[PDB]
Amino acid sequence: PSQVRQNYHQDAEAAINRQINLELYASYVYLSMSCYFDRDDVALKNFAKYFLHQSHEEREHAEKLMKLQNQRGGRIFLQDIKKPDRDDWESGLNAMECALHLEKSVNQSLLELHKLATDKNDPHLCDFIETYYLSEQVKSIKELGDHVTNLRKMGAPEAGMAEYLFDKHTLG
Amino acid sequence: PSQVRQNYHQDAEAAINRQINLELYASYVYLSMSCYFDRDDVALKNFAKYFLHQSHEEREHAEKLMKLQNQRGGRIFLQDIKKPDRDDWESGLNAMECALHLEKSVNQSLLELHKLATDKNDPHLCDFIETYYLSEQVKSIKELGDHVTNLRKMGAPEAGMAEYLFDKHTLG
Amino acid sequence: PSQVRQNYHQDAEAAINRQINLELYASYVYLSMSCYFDRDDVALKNFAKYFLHQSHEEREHAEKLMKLQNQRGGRIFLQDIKKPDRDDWESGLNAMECALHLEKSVNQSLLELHKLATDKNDPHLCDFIETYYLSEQVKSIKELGDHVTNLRKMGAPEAGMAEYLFDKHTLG
Amino acid sequence: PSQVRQNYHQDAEAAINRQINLELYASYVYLSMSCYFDRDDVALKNFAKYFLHQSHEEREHAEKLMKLQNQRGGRIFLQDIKKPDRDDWESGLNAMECALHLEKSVNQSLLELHKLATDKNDPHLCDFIETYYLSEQVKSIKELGDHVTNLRKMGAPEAGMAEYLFDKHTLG
Amino acid sequence: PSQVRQNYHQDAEAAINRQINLELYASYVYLSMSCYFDRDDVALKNFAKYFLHQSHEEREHAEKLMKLQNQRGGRIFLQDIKKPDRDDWESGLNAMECALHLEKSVNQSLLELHKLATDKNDPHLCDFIETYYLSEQVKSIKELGDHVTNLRKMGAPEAGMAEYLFDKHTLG
Amino acid sequence: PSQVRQNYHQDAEAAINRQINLELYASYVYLSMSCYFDRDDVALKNFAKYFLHQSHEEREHAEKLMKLQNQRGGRIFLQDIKKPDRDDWESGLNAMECALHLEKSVNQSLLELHKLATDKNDPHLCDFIETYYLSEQVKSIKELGDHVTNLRKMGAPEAGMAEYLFDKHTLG
Ligand code: NA
Ligand code: NA
Ligand code: NA
Ligand code: NA
Ligand code: NA
Ligand code: NA
Repeated sequence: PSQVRQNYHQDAEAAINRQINLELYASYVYLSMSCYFDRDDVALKNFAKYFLHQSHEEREHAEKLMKLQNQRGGRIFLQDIKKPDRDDWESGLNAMECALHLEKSVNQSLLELHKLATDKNDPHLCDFIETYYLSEQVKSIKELGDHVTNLRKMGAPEAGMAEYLFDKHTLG
Repeated sequence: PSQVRQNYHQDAEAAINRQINLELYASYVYLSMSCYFDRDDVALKNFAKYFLHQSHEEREHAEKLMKLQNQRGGRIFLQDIKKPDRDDWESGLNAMECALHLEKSVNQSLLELHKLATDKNDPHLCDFIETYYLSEQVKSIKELGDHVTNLRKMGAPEAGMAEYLFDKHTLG
Repeated sequence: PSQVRQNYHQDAEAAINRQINLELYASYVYLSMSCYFDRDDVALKNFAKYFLHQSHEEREHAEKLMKLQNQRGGRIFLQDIKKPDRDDWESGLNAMECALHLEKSVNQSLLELHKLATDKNDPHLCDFIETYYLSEQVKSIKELGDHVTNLRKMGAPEAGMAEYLFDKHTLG
Repeated sequence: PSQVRQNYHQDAEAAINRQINLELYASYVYLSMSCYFDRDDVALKNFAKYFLHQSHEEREHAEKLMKLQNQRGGRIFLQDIKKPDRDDWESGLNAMECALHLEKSVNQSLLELHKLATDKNDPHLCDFIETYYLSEQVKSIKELGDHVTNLRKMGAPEAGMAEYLFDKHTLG
Repeated sequence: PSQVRQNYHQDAEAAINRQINLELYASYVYLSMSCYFDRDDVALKNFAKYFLHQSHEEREHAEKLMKLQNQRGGRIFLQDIKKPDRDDWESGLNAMECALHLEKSVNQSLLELHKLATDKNDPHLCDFIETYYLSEQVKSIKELGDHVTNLRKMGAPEAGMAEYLFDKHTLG
Repeated sequence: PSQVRQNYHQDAEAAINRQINLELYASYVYLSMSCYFDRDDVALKNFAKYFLHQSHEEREHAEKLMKLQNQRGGRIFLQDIKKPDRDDWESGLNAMECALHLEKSVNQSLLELHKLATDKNDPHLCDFIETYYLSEQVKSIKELGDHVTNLRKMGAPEAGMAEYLFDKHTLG
């Protein structure tokens, strides 16, 4: 084992590698969404900026897990980053709804990771997940839920001004 | 076609999508290298920082191509980002040599993209590639070649102090 | 020939003179649009400001071509600047759509100029066009396409608040 | 009629449209002169700058008339901007003499516009012309007359140093 | 081949070496001219300063080509820098005329280099030449043409005050 | 003779012209060395910078002699600047050793020039040489000797880290 490794179960190391991939995947999904909103036929710059920021955030999340993996003496094993499920994200509302789904999926994975950490009596990993991931996820989910709610209430996407004005006032 | 599209051949659009993937792939390779140097049994923080910066740069390169694709009215089609060929990059020198190979490969792809742009009489794309990609690549290749040279001359990796001191003095 | 003239084909000189006229024409079209939005019965001040700025930009484009013509030892031959096709531009959306058409037309002329420059092996002129004109055009076309998209989505011009709010939020 | 229109005779509206065209024409003439002085075989940069500034000033004059037309509820009708009478302006002195002629012509048109405004009992228009146009014209005419005088006295254009030194000392 | 070399034809490498020599030669010619104007029997300090600056600029041009050669993995091969054709440059006008000839000659060489780069499908080199050399040359040629024009118009060199005053007002 | 010439022997004027050429030659040699260290397979940036600075210094030395020649009413006669003896300078140590040889050669020439000045009872020239050249040379020779010593002691060039570390610590 790594000279630093202590109380770091192989199952945790594997789960962290999986989580890294998921974070990178989420980054890629958000990048896809950002690019969609930059299309000339979509042209919602603040949706684009929002999702680009999310993409960058997810990359940071992945990098922080990579740092954790090395800190604990695990070994990072990267996997392909799968392309997002869609190229065309349909609408600001649909993208926000998909983002919410993605964030909940990531959260579910983090909760499973936390359960694993607890099961393996790895409090450092538990704490790491709780501290840096779970609160962030809850905040993200709430924010996306709020965005979805607002867009839906505003009549998006059928109401043409809804996404535009949400783009300006909420995302701008 | 997109309302903005003008003089943008489908072959160029496809080539740009391929280049986006290659840039994202290069980003991922450099991320892999960065993580390797952050291993406790490698522990070259400035190599890690160097490659992380390269990873971020490659992502920026990809994002700029995505912006180009949308600016020209092409449509971004993302593909899986393949995992890097290696998890273990062996040494600072070997990583720099692999980086040089990667950069030359990316450069070759950009040169092919430029040839395509010239062939399709797409001077905007030609100019974009020349302006933002080809000079950057040449600079990157030269810098990596310089690093490789220096590491080799210093006796890396067999000479234990070579990578350490290169990490401090060239990359620090 | 002019003492400075070198590698500057008469066909290029002529094409540049034509481009100057086209830029001045575009300036005039945008001035027409600006004035339209300043009508009391239209009263979209930020559309007016947008198009006035475009008018000024096009004049700058023309002046830069005039500077090029003299720099290369060609001789500027001015022609009448034709009045714009319309006095009444109908709506913010219609003006933006017409602007997009105009910009694409100007771009097409620049692409033809670039082809001529390449054909005459005039790399200075090629570079000048690429550097100062083609990227600007692509950006302009994309921006107008984005504006058109947004106005259309917002329901312009039938939806009374669309142009108003676009005027405030996008153009203000 | 326009909801704002009050005491604005159709003849005034027409005269203003004519004046707009004349100002734009004057702008174009001065642009032509500026370009001439930027020729490598003329190369009087401060003459070029002087006339370019005049061109910009005339454009501003036209824009201010357009603003007036809209303020009064008239409708701007643009016409072709005729090319200047000359491509080659011969000399700094000849250009200044032609500028003086042009300015006097513009002044004459403004005086006719003022007479029309007085005839139609349009004191706002009278005041506008007096305030923003007639004093400017007199100043411009005097300045050009002064320049012509000085250039003539200096021996322009036959005395080779005259235009050069006038360019440096009066226009620089 | 050099580890960095990619898409860099030997003919380009040779042409770059030739261009380096030509730039160094031009530097030397301008140094010769500068020294001439510093003679007590010529004593035009701003002509001297002008040409000295040009000499330094040409050296920078040569150094930038040397940097390019190394960046692309070519090898610099220096040749003798031939002495200038003249020790005595006769007059400010004659020097400016000779400078114009030299600049056009350098430009012609750069155009040939660009043609070679295009022929060898070396867009990096093409871009480098266009970006850093061809626009600079056109500007230089125009500036020298302007100087020649002005000196000729002022009556140089027979008119004793022409060079003196040009030295003060244009070059000072 | 020149109106300023006083106590300036033709032999001194000739010797100064020879010295100018030698300084320009030394400049060129150092430029050659600088370029060598910028090769990707050498890649010692601070050696490159060191020699480039020396090249610039030698050019300044030449220019100062040119100024002297004109100040004394001699006439500068330039000669070809011969290419350096080598394209490949082998190593940092070998370049420093060659630089030392070159500097000693230049010093020897300056000493001969001083002897000539003393022989011709030209104290201004003697003083000029002593003041601006001889102390500089001694300093340069000592500095290069120190560099050679250090590189030799460090085990250059066989000891791979020697040039690297000297580049960083002494030249950086
Ligand atoms: Na995340
Ligand atoms: Na890249
Ligand atoms: Na334009
Ligand atoms: Na006017
Ligand atoms: Na040059
Ligand atoms: Na020296």
